[PDB]
Amino acid sequence: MDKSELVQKAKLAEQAERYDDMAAAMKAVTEQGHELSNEERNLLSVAYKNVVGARRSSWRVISSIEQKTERNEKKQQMGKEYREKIEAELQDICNDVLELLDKYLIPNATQPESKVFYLKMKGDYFRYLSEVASGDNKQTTVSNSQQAYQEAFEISKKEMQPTHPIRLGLALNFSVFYYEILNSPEKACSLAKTAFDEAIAELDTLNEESYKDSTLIMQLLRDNLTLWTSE
Amino acid sequence: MDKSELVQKAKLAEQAERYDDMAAAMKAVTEQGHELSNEERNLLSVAYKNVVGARRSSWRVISSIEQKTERNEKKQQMGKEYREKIEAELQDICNDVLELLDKYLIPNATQPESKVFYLKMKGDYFRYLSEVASGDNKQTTVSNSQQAYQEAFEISKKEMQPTHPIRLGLALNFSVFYYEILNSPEKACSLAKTAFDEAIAELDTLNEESYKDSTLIMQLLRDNLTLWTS
Repeated sequence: MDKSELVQKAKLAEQAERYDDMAAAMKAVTEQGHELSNEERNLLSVAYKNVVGARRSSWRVISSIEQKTERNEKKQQMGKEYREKIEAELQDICNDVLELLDKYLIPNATQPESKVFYLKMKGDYFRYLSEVASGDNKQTTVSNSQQAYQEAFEISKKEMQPTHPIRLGLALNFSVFYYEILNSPEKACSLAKTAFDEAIAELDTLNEESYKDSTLIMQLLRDNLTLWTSE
Repeated sequence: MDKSELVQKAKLAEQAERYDDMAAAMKAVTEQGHELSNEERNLLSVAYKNVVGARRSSWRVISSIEQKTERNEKKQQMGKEYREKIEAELQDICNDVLELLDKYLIPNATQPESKVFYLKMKGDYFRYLSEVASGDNKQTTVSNSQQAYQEAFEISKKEMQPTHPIRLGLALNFSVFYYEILNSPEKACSLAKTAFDEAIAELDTLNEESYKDSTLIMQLLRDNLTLWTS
């Protein structure tokens, strides 16, 4: 199948709620090595979000059952083996996405908006790995999330205006990552305050017909600053 | 493995909404060659109904998309090929179930309630097959569906109470088969009305354990009779 056929197959698969098929089609599109259109990039992202989310949901269900069962019944052992099967599937999905990002999408992106999108995607899929990782692997996946988000962050600061919704959204998510995952509330507040203040300083340049694209997110930054400051 | 372990896996899979896994576990249970408990029989039925139902839904969606006017020859060919992909999956699933029924479940059944349950399943999965068939295979799967439903129906009238949920569910599925697959409103209405009337003539045969299931199916039979007579 050529790219036109694969994209149509992905759209059909989406309509039919066959997201493994959708992901396979968009994986093949990506592997042709060209920058993705906005439509193609959205199909890829939606496909893998659904595939990984189904496995994450199953994993959470089995883990909850495991925690509730009596610790010497075979139901504890069956849950363990089944949870491990789901974990390996989740890891394989994440590794496929991470390989697409590292081999094709990130290096070939020629616009900063695309590059930020793909680096945030990389951070997200390392976070999915973190949720099922154990031992020293876990700290590693966390660090890899941090690094990818940090890279997206730096690009957004250098190539986008402070009121750009993409830059604001990244500052929101990254400061939250510092607060919740790295347990670093001082730095989280510093990041959010910096992004909020920098956009405040440029409010007078926005158009009256579209300023809410920015101020909505600015409000969330300030909201978090308030919450975290009270603790 | 142990049956208990495979059933535990099937219940975990069901909770996780992983119905391909659930069906595989219950297929393995069935292939041990022993009569299933009511619990195992219901897990098998639920698993494969979920598995086949997902593909039937997808097939309907793609057939609907295909119905639309499409000027691009390549898109139209992709819709046709994707529908055919789903149809081949459906056929594989139905053939697996029909093989389990023919090789294990129907011949080893020692009580009429199970015999009826499995003959009803055989009717259902030949009906599913018929929906994606063509040519003479179409006629053959439709005839096999009808024959299995009819065998089930004769046994159920002899051996089960008219409010038993399996006898009522058989009447529901068989009458809907007449209406939707055979295109015979007369036969569909006759069957559904007989089953509904026979149930309400014997309310003393209801019981606490199955009351809700019985009355739910009686209401579906009633709804269909009202629609088909309109």
